[PDB]
Amino acid sequence: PTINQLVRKGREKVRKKSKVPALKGAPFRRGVCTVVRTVTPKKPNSALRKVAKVRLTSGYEVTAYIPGEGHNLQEHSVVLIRGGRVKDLPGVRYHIVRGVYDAAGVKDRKKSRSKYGTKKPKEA
Amino acid sequence: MLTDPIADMLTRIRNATRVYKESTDVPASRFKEEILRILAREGFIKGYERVDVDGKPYLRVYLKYGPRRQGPDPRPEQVIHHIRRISKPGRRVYVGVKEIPRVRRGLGIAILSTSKGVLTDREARKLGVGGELICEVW
RNA sequence: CAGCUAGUUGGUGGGGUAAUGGCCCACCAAGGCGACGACGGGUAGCCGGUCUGAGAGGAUGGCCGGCCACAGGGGCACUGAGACACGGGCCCCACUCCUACGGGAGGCAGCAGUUAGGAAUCUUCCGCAAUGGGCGCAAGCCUGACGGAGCGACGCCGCUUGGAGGAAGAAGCCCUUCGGGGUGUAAACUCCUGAACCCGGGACGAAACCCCCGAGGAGGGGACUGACGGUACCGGGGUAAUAGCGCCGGCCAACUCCGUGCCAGCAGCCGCGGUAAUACGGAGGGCGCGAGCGUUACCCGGAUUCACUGGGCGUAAAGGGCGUGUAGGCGGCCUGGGGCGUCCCAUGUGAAAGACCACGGCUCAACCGUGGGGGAGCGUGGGAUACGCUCAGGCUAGACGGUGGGAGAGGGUGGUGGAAUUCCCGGAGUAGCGGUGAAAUGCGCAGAUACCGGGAGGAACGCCGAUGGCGAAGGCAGCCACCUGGUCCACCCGUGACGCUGAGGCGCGAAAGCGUGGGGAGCAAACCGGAUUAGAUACCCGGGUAGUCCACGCCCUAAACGAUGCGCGCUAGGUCUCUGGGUCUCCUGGGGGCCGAAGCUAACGCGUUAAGCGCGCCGCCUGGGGAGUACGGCCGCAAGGC
RNA sequence: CCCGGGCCUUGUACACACCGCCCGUCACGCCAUGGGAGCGGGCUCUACCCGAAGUCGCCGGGAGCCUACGGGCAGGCGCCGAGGGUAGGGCCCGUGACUGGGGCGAAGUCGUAACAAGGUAGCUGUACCGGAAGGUGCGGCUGGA
RNA sequence: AAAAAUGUAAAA
RNA sequence: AGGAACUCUGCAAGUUGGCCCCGUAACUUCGGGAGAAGGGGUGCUCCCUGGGGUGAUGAGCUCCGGGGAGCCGCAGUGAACAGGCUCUGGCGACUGUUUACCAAAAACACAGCUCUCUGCGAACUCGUAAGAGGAGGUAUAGGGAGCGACGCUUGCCCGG
Ligand SMILES: [Mg+2]
Ligand SMILES: [Mg+2]
Ligand SMILES: [Mg+2]
Ligand SMILES: [Mg+2]
Ligand SMILES: [Mg+2]
Ligand SMILES: [Mg+2]
Ligand SMILES: [Mg+2]
Ligand SMILES: [Mg+2]
Ligand SMILES: [Mg+2]
Ligand SMILES: [Mg+2]
Ligand SMILES: [Mg+2]
Ligand SMILES: [Mg+2]
Ligand SMILES: [Mg+2]
Ligand SMILES: [Mg+2]
Ligand SMILES: [Mg+2]
Ligand SMILES: [Mg+2]
Ligand SMILES: [Mg+2]
Ligand SMILES: [Mg+2]
Ligand SMILES: [Mg+2]
Ligand SMILES: [Mg+2]
Ligand SMILES: [Mg+2]
Ligand SMILES: [Mg+2]
Ligand SMILES: [Mg+2]
Ligand SMILES: [Mg+2]
Ligand SMILES: [Mg+2]
Ligand SMILES: [Mg+2]
Ligand SMILES: [Mg+2]
Ligand SMILES: [Mg+2]
Ligand SMILES: [Mg+2]
Ligand SMILES: [Mg+2]
Ligand SMILES: [Mg+2]
Ligand SMILES: [Mg+2]
Ligand SMILES: [Mg+2]
Ligand SMILES: [Mg+2]
Ligand SMILES: [Mg+2]
Ligand SMILES: [Mg+2]
Ligand SMILES: [Mg+2]
Ligand SMILES: [Mg+2]
Ligand SMILES: [Mg+2]
Ligand SMILES: [Mg+2]
Ligand SMILES: [Mg+2]
Ligand SMILES: [Mg+2]
Ligand SMILES: [Mg+2]
Ligand SMILES: [Mg+2]
Ligand SMILES: [Mg+2]
Ligand SMILES: [Mg+2]
Ligand SMILES: [Mg+2]
Ligand SMILES: [Mg+2]
Ligand SMILES: [Mg+2]
Ligand SMILES: [Mg+2]
Ligand SMILES: [Mg+2]
Ligand SMILES: [Mg+2]
Ligand SMILES: [Mg+2]
Ligand SMILES: [Mg+2]
Ligand SMILES: [Mg+2]
Ligand SMILES: [Mg+2]
Ligand SMILES: [Mg+2]
Ligand SMILES: [Mg+2]
Ligand SMILES: [Mg+2]
Ligand SMILES: [Mg+2]
Ligand SMILES: [Mg+2]
Ligand SMILES: [Mg+2]
Ligand SMILES: [Mg+2]
Ligand SMILES: [Mg+2]
Ligand SMILES: [Mg+2]
Ligand SMILES: [Mg+2]
Ligand SMILES: [Mg+2]
Ligand SMILES: [Mg+2]
Ligand SMILES: [Mg+2]
Ligand SMILES: [Mg+2]
Ligand SMILES: [Mg+2]
Ligand SMILES: [Mg+2]
Ligand SMILES: [Mg+2]
Ligand SMILES: [Mg+2]
Ligand SMILES: [Mg+2]
Ligand SMILES: [Mg+2]
Ligand SMILES: [Mg+2]
Ligand SMILES: [Mg+2]
Ligand SMILES: [Mg+2]
Ligand SMILES: [Mg+2]
Ligand SMILES: [Mg+2]
Ligand SMILES: [Mg+2]
Ligand SMILES: [Mg+2]
Ligand SMILES: [Mg+2]
Ligand SMILES: [Mg+2]
Ligand SMILES: [Mg+2]
Ligand SMILES: [Mg+2]
Ligand SMILES: [Mg+2]
Ligand SMILES: [Mg+2]
Ligand SMILES: [Mg+2]
Ligand SMILES: [Mg+2]
Ligand SMILES: [Mg+2]
Ligand SMILES: [Mg+2]
Ligand SMILES: [Mg+2]
Ligand SMILES: [Mg+2]
Ligand SMILES: [Mg+2]
Ligand SMILES: [Mg+2]
Ligand SMILES: [Mg+2]
Ligand SMILES: [Mg+2]
Ligand SMILES: [Mg+2]
Ligand SMILES: [Mg+2]
Ligand SMILES: [Mg+2]
Ligand SMILES: [Mg+2]
Ligand SMILES: [Mg+2]
Ligand SMILES: [Mg+2]
Ligand SMILES: [Mg+2]
Ligand SMILES: [Mg+2]
Ligand SMILES: [Mg+2]
Ligand SMILES: [Mg+2]
Ligand SMILES: [Mg+2]
Ligand SMILES: [Mg+2]
Ligand SMILES: [Mg+2]
Ligand SMILES: [Mg+2]
Ligand SMILES: [Mg+2]
Ligand SMILES: [Mg+2]
Ligand SMILES: [Mg+2]
Ligand SMILES: [Mg+2]
Ligand SMILES: [Mg+2]
Ligand SMILES: [Mg+2]
Ligand SMILES: [Mg+2]
Ligand SMILES: [Mg+2]
Ligand SMILES: [Mg+2]
Ligand SMILES: [Mg+2]
Ligand SMILES: [Mg+2]
Ligand SMILES: [Mg+2]
Ligand SMILES: [Mg+2]
Ligand SMILES: [Mg+2]
Ligand SMILES: [Mg+2]
Ligand SMILES: [Mg+2]
Ligand SMILES: [Mg+2]
Ligand SMILES: [Mg+2]
Ligand SMILES: [Mg+2]
Ligand SMILES: [Mg+2]
Ligand SMILES: [Mg+2]
Ligand SMILES: [Mg+2]
Ligand SMILES: [Mg+2]
Ligand SMILES: [Mg+2]
Ligand SMILES: [Mg+2]
Ligand SMILES: [Mg+2]
Ligand SMILES: [Mg+2]
Ligand SMILES: [Mg+2]
Ligand SMILES: [Mg+2]
Ligand SMILES: [Mg+2]
Ligand SMILES: [Mg+2]
Ligand SMILES: [Mg+2]
Ligand SMILES: [Mg+2]
Ligand SMILES: [Mg+2]
Ligand SMILES: [Mg+2]
Ligand SMILES: [Mg+2]
Ligand SMILES: [Mg+2]
Ligand SMILES: [Mg+2]
Ligand SMILES: [Mg+2]
Ligand SMILES: [Mg+2]
Ligand SMILES: [Mg+2]
Ligand SMILES: [Mg+2]
Ligand SMILES: [Mg+2]
Ligand SMILES: [Mg+2]
Ligand SMILES: [Mg+2]
Ligand SMILES: [Mg+2]
Ligand SMILES: [Mg+2]
Ligand SMILES: [Mg+2]
Ligand SMILES: [Mg+2]
Ligand SMILES: [Mg+2]
Ligand SMILES: [Mg+2]
Ligand SMILES: [Mg+2]
Ligand SMILES: [Mg+2]
Ligand SMILES: [Mg+2]
Ligand SMILES: [Mg+2]
Ligand SMILES: [Mg+2]
Ligand SMILES: [Mg+2]
Ligand SMILES: [Mg+2]
Ligand SMILES: [Mg+2]
Ligand SMILES: [Mg+2]
Ligand SMILES: [Mg+2]
Ligand SMILES: [Mg+2]
Ligand SMILES: [Mg+2]
Ligand SMILES: [Mg+2]
Ligand SMILES: [Mg+2]
Ligand SMILES: [Mg+2]
Ligand SMILES: [Mg+2]
Ligand SMILES: [Mg+2]
Ligand SMILES: [Mg+2]
Ligand SMILES: [Mg+2]
Ligand SMILES: [Mg+2]
Ligand SMILES: [Mg+2]
Ligand SMILES: [Mg+2]
Ligand SMILES: [Mg+2]
Ligand SMILES: [Mg+2]
Ligand SMILES: [Mg+2]
Ligand SMILES: [Mg+2]
Ligand SMILES: [Mg+2]
Ligand SMILES: [Mg+2]
Ligand SMILES: [Mg+2]
Ligand SMILES: [Mg+2]
Ligand SMILES: [Mg+2]
Ligand SMILES: [Mg+2]
Ligand SMILES: [Mg+2]
Ligand SMILES: [Mg+2]
Ligand SMILES: [Mg+2]
Ligand SMILES: [Mg+2]
Ligand SMILES: [Mg+2]
Ligand SMILES: [Mg+2]
Ligand SMILES: [Mg+2]
Ligand SMILES: [Mg+2]
Ligand SMILES: [Mg+2]
Repeated sequence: PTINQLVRKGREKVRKKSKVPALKGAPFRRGVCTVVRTVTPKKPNSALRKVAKVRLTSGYEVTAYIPGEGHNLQEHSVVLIRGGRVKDLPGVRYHIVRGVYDAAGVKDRKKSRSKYGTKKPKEA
Repeated sequence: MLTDPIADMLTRIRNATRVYKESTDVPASRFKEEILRILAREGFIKGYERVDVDGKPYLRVYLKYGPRRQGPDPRPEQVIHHIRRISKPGRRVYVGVKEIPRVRRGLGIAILSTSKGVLTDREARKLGVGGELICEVW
């Protein structure tokens, strides 16, 4: 543009919205797992993904993905939301924390125990 | 009606030099003289003098160039590598004494209009004054 | 969010306060504010500072420091130098508790501590010993301010889990061309040190108020007190003494084996997995980092992806459809005063904490003390005048005007000419015409087609006519006249910077469409029929309405296309065309088209008719889809448009 | 001319490359969203009615107390006044039978409109019409020859 | 100036 | 005391009622919706005061009004005259007309739309006729038919 154009109009501020509606951007939100079902993946994949809708205590209701090999969440489990979408499942924009509350960790796991919530074992 | 005589003037030089002309004219003016005055003081023009274009006081700016070049496309060197205006009639650029720019680490010059005359990028600094940054040359 | 305002704006007089003031009252006058964004809505305490960043900028205001505001919600005034008063008071509201039912108590957004909520945030500690505060002649009293401890890898910093040696190289584990390779000096083991732990000693922080001579002062000499603490620190005695997390396809540093078989599962981006995966899981090994590693979240960065620095708009997102002009923005050559912008000096200022540099303190650091530096901006005084600005005088190069000529499908009105189509009348004449790729529907023995004469009506204008001209765009063609805009060249005659651009606004704006009235030849959505086709709401054929035309009014869109906004300046030229000037195998001004110097460009391609070099102004773009939709607002009869 | 092949040229939205690609209705599932008889909820504006405490103003009289008799205090009325109440508008949020279109999907159905004269050049404003893409009309643009 | 429709879904 | 529980139906009755001022939505053909709604005032006494008519420019007379102080009752248009309101659907646009004497409507009439006849000695109507109306009008006129303001719009079928 010109100088006057800037003097009047001005550069429009960027401003970007969040990829995750988790309230106060709180690290993790707590909720009670309502539905615990397995949905089929999207375009390039097919491997029945263990997902679970969780009616937050913050009044919300979203779907979260359970990592690891299996789990133990029923119709009334409590759990935390990690926050992190899955490009293979339409709508799932929240991971589900492991080892926290009713949500147990992963059995047998060795490497990367951190993410999959598994207190280090003992070989001896 | 034009706007900044200097703007189009510096352009006369630019377009001319690009095609390697002997010299070019431009409506006579006080400030333009100062421009060439310094544009010769540091050595970028062979010189200048008021001429006539049908009863119209102009200014013949005699251009300076470099030695002939060997190899593909014998392009004669450009004395005035680059000259562009800074303080536009749109944006009047006023700089302070300890703000005056250093055109290409000294290799260049900043023709500006001080509050006590017209000086180079260094000359203005020496005298210890600031002014409107007309343009730079290198 | 586009208009807002009755104490509203101002005035006179008065009330009230420490004091000015619609702060408040009575009376009077209509003013006050706003696209430089009033009014509304949303959000939020502000700064010093902090975070990031090459800087400019962006983000931010936790701790400490300064100002502000509140003390359950909400109002009030009393006391006082000061309050609308956290630990005061009165009243209403919600809530809690007592109650002899008449009444009464109470406020942690003070330290600590509950409970709720949440992802998540500490002991109901010690002392007035130090510092500061209140009262007091003093002694001394109180002090959850503070000094200090306690819990939490929450952060930054220092340290420990050891050091030297030690096999051509244990054991196990992994790999293997079965030779060997790897873990790996790693360990075992030898030797030295010695955190932890033990014993003894054991602070600074403290001096002063208090006593004495002098004069109850100045000066000088004497005396009391330590929460932390029996802590840190000093000396001696002293045991090898916790290691974890992420990654290993590319980005990105780290490769192999088994298992699995589009399962399980990974995923930040691209992607991997469907029998041999360095990408899922385990292992061996390696890479990084270390009392940490890693995830999620949020901020700056990369992002020159809102571009001042520092973008761009022919086809990639983007020139407004075109014109007129309001604000605003910009400003030709010379001379003069002013000195507003701006430039320089001096000065007040910019407090402390911080950041930076320097020295120093705590064993170092973190932390901290001390000193030095210049700081943007603003206040005052002085100075300069170059360009911007401003008043003033002069010029003619921009723009305008005069005189004189020219070209043109520029526009509007009235009139008018031939050709041809259809129709009707009359003449003559007979079996077919028409139509397609083919054919049919259709038209004709009631006399068609073809041809001849007369008439009626509507619409469009052949040849001239083009690589043409004209206008702002849309757009404009037979012919004559009227009225009328724009444009060009010559004479350099007049004016004397009068200019460029243009948010909003005003006007124009193809075609289709709507409204009242008029006209209707041909053509022609829709619609009817024939044929093709699986189907054929279509391509072709036959018939046919609105519309196409006139008037007046509205609609306002388009591939409105050069897909290229407007204006002034500079930058080879060759070629032909429209038009104008001139003693003219040629020169000069305006317009149209091709090819190309330099140059720009992602390429194509542009290139004096720029997409070149440069200034001024508006318009506009910031991934695709969603969607030119939805809502709101405005316009319209509607369709629909902005 | 049919099938197959070669060199040059033109076009292209095709690139294990015309068995390529590709459009729209309809059908099933999913996600978000617009309108919707309404309902519910917050904030806000105006008019009026009631009106605590309290300052201020008046009275303090047929009534109380105080008094250096001039006055004071109590008390009463009034103004304003928190909030409460009634009626009516503005904005925002949630919700709602049904409905509109949109996005999404290894597979369906119906055609083939688009890219090659895509086998009627295509695109386009507007109009009309049809299961659907789309056809046709009036004009316009080449991004057609 | 050339009557004639259509090929779903797994690797460079 | 309650407040539509009555009943086919708030039928009837009751509520509201006049003026003054405040204030007033959806929607809309911008005219309206409007008296929308909802709400305040209304008497008497004293005092100040603005304007018009007549008339001399004022005295009296007379019309409409402004401000302040106060008095009495349960009640101030103190009696009589004197809308109850709102939301939503159907039909008909609307004012109008009708079954004198059980129906006032959604019926008819209407403006405006369309079709059709009629060229004047008009068509049509009454009359046997003369004649008259039409009309001392002339296709922007007249007769007949249907539809019924306005907006959007009106599809295919001549075989009978
Ligand atoms: Mg399970
Ligand atoms: Mg449990
Ligand atoms: Mg040369
Ligand atoms: Mg010279
Ligand atoms: Mg007042
Ligand atoms: Mg006063
Ligand atoms: Mg006063
Ligand atoms: Mg006070
Ligand atoms: Mg006043
Ligand atoms: Mg007044
Ligand atoms: Mg603003
Ligand atoms: Mg708020
Ligand atoms: Mg706030
Ligand atoms: Mg940067
Ligand atoms: Mg920094
Ligand atoms: Mg805090
Ligand atoms: Mg509280
Ligand atoms: Mg309170
Ligand atoms: Mg309060
Ligand atoms: Mg006090
Ligand atoms: Mg307290
Ligand atoms: Mg207090
Ligand atoms: Mg008891
Ligand atoms: Mg008792
Ligand atoms: Mg109390
Ligand atoms: Mg109390
Ligand atoms: Mg109380
Ligand atoms: Mg308490
Ligand atoms: Mg507390
Ligand atoms: Mg504390
Ligand atoms: Mg606590
Ligand atoms: Mg507790
Ligand atoms: Mg809890
Ligand atoms: Mg005592
Ligand atoms: Mg060693
Ligand atoms: Mg000692
Ligand atoms: Mg001492
Ligand atoms: Mg002493
Ligand atoms: Mg003392
Ligand atoms: Mg003494
Ligand atoms: Mg003494
Ligand atoms: Mg003393
Ligand atoms: Mg000890
Ligand atoms: Mg020791
Ligand atoms: Mg020791
Ligand atoms: Mg030893
Ligand atoms: Mg050892
Ligand atoms: Mg060891
Ligand atoms: Mg040892
Ligand atoms: Mg890593
Ligand atoms: Mg790996
Ligand atoms: Mg791995
Ligand atoms: Mg690598
Ligand atoms: Mg498996
Ligand atoms: Mg992994
Ligand atoms: Mg992908
Ligand atoms: Mg394998
Ligand atoms: Mg494989
Ligand atoms: Mg692996
Ligand atoms: Mg990987
Ligand atoms: Mg991986
Ligand atoms: Mg490992
Ligand atoms: Mg960022
Ligand atoms: Mg940036
Ligand atoms: Mg961007
Ligand atoms: Mg960009
Ligand atoms: Mg971005
Ligand atoms: Mg860009
Ligand atoms: Mg474009
Ligand atoms: Mg244009
Ligand atoms: Mg102006
Ligand atoms: Mg001057
Ligand atoms: Mg002077
Ligand atoms: Mg001077
Ligand atoms: Mg300055
Ligand atoms: Mg200074
Ligand atoms: Mg300063
Ligand atoms: Mg200083
Ligand atoms: Mg500063
Ligand atoms: Mg200082
Ligand atoms: Mg400072
Ligand atoms: Mg230094
Ligand atoms: Mg040092
Ligand atoms: Mg030091
Ligand atoms: Mg140091
Ligand atoms: Mg040191
Ligand atoms: Mg040191
Ligand atoms: Mg310091
Ligand atoms: Mg300092
Ligand atoms: Mg120094
Ligand atoms: Mg300054
Ligand atoms: Mg003339
Ligand atoms: Mg003409
Ligand atoms: Mg004509
Ligand atoms: Mg025959
Ligand atoms: Mg026939
Ligand atoms: Mg026959
Ligand atoms: Mg044209
Ligand atoms: Mg004319
Ligand atoms: Mg003319
Ligand atoms: Mg001439
Ligand atoms: Mg002359
Ligand atoms: Mg002249
Ligand atoms: Mg002249
Ligand atoms: Mg003159
Ligand atoms: Mg203009
Ligand atoms: Mg206007
Ligand atoms: Mg107009
Ligand atoms: Mg038309
Ligand atoms: Mg019409
Ligand atoms: Mg129509
Ligand atoms: Mg016809
Ligand atoms: Mg028919
Ligand atoms: Mg047909
Ligand atoms: Mg036809
Ligand atoms: Mg129609
Ligand atoms: Mg015509
Ligand atoms: Mg138009
Ligand atoms: Mg456009
Ligand atoms: Mg112009
Ligand atoms: Mg010529
Ligand atoms: Mg000339
Ligand atoms: Mg030319
Ligand atoms: Mg070219
Ligand atoms: Mg070149
Ligand atoms: Mg290039
Ligand atoms: Mg090229
Ligand atoms: Mg050229
Ligand atoms: Mg030229
Ligand atoms: Mg040329
Ligand atoms: Mg988008
Ligand atoms: Mg549109
Ligand atoms: Mg709308
Ligand atoms: Mg538009
Ligand atoms: Mg050959
Ligand atoms: Mg050959
Ligand atoms: Mg070849
Ligand atoms: Mg592709
Ligand atoms: Mg195909
Ligand atoms: Mg393919
Ligand atoms: Mg909704
Ligand atoms: Mg509601
Ligand atoms: Mg509010
Ligand atoms: Mg008493
Ligand atoms: Mg009161
Ligand atoms: Mg009151
Ligand atoms: Mg009140
Ligand atoms: Mg109130
Ligand atoms: Mg209300
Ligand atoms: Mg309301
Ligand atoms: Mg709603
Ligand atoms: Mg729906
Ligand atoms: Mg329906
Ligand atoms: Mg679509
Ligand atoms: Mg599908
Ligand atoms: Mg199927
Ligand atoms: Mg499909
Ligand atoms: Mg087509
Ligand atoms: Mg084509
Ligand atoms: Mg094409
Ligand atoms: Mg079309
Ligand atoms: Mg055109
Ligand atoms: Mg060709
Ligand atoms: Mg042909
Ligand atoms: Mg099919
Ligand atoms: Mg395929
Ligand atoms: Mg009763
Ligand atoms: Mg009822
Ligand atoms: Mg009934
Ligand atoms: Mg009665
Ligand atoms: Mg009344
Ligand atoms: Mg009455
Ligand atoms: Mg009323
Ligand atoms: Mg009503
Ligand atoms: Mg009323
Ligand atoms: Mg009333
Ligand atoms: Mg009279
Ligand atoms: Mg009289
Ligand atoms: Mg009364
Ligand atoms: Mg209905
Ligand atoms: Mg009716
Ligand atoms: Mg009626
Ligand atoms: Mg009607
Ligand atoms: Mg009707
Ligand atoms: Mg009658
Ligand atoms: Mg009658
Ligand atoms: Mg009657
Ligand atoms: Mg009757
Ligand atoms: Mg009756
Ligand atoms: Mg009636
Ligand atoms: Mg009737
Ligand atoms: Mg009727
Ligand atoms: Mg009608
Ligand atoms: Mg008869
Ligand atoms: Mg007659
Ligand atoms: Mg007659
Ligand atoms: Mg007559
Ligand atoms: Mg008629
Ligand atoms: Mg009817
Ligand atoms: Mg009807
Ligand atoms: Mg119709
Ligand atoms: Mg019909
Ligand atoms: Mg039909
Ligand atoms: Mg018939
Ligand atoms: Mg027939």
